[PDB]
Amino acid sequence: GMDKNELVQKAKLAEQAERYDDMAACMKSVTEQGAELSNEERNLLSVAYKNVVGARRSSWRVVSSIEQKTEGAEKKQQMAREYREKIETELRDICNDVLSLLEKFLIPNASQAESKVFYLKMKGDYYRYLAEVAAGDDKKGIVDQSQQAYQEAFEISKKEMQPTHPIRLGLALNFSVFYYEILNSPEKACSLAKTAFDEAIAELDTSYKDSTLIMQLLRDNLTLWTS
Amino acid sequence: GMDKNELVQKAKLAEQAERYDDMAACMKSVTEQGAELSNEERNLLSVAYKNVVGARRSSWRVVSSIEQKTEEKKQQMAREYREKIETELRDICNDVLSLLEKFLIPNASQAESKVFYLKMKGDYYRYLAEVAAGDDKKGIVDQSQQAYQEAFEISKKEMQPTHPIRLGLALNFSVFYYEILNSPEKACSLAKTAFDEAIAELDEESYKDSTLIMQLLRDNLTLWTS
Amino acid sequence: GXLDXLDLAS
Amino acid sequence: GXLDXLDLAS
Repeated sequence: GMDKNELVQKAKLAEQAERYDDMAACMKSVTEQGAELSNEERNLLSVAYKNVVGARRSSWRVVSSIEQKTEGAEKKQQMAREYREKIETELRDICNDVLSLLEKFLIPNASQAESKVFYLKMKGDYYRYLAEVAAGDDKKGIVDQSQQAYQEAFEISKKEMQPTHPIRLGLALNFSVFYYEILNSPEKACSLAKTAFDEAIAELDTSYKDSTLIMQLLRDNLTLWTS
Repeated sequence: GMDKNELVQKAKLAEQAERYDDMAACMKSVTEQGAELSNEERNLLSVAYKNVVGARRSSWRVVSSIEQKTEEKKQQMAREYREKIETELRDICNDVLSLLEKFLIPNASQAESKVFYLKMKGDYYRYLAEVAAGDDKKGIVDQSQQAYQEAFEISKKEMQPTHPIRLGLALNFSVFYYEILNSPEKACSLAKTAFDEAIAELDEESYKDSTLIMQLLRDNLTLWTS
Repeated sequence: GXLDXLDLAS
Repeated sequence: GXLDXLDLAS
């Protein structure tokens, strides 16, 4: 029993104190009240979750790897598996919250293209994270939902946003990394990223420090990936 | 229920994964089996709690000072959030202090260990002091002081002036005099005596660490003469 | 950043 | 590394 402003203010407090689970529980409730998030509220929800899920992925990547490199001890390699499993389920829960928030509230309520694209991209990111950690039975289907969502995002951004809008460019960045690291299609990763970099070069050839940072990241990927 | 070797192992995994609450839970149980902790286990317990106690203290410093800088229903909310953080913090210290009372201090069969765990009891009370209501403060503070004093007497009798545990104890204890007791005279002579006894002690291999504590001591001395 | 809400890959 | 454990009050 707390009101939307109060929730938003608590979220900012939690953000400051680096308490992101708190910050996420706050903005999850704001979202659950059913009204379309302003830019400010959407950004706070994104921040919270990016940090809440990112601590887990990072933890996962470490434990998983230790489990790869533990080849010998019959137990040393079971405890690491079990610990990976606990972390994975914490992670699957986090994505499943977010994905559900997206499906029930954020996408259906988005009145503007920029926010549609942002939420769709986020749905692509969060399925991507579930794909990372899926055992191959449900791993082709999660992978499809990721692509499906990034594709929808890409469609709208191509129609409604400037090639240099940072949300469109971040979408191209994430989706091209998806192609390369998840779907193993280096040529699809490459063409997406080159065409997004070139289109953004073309429209500027006619506030862009942020756009520009993303253009560099796409470029860096390109040169890494042709190598 | 997993055995000591298992919990230690989970604890090292958790440490790498940077999941310190997990890391703490493990070392809590290990300590609770009641055998004297090895060095490595003592270091694991300390790392785990230091991180689980630091994330809160840092949070409290931030929220506490947003509450101060302001004046509003915004101020009630900061305050309630401050109190919520404090209660998580008190919990962590009472767990730590209780592990020290029931296990670590009674079982420590080497001076070095005793001094270390006593110092630690002084630190954890210093932390409950930073955050006391105002009525139990004087009491909490006595406890911190008593534990640092006990640790101090053992470290004079039993360890070399340059031992990094003795020196770290001097450091923390002098910060307690400065920041918690409000006494800068006591803070200074403590920091100073410890720094000099260690210098005189150079006629002790091999701490690049023992020197680090020494620089921190002198830094404080320079910061406290103004 | 302005960019930390975009959850950028790499 | 080492001193990290000693919870130095800096």
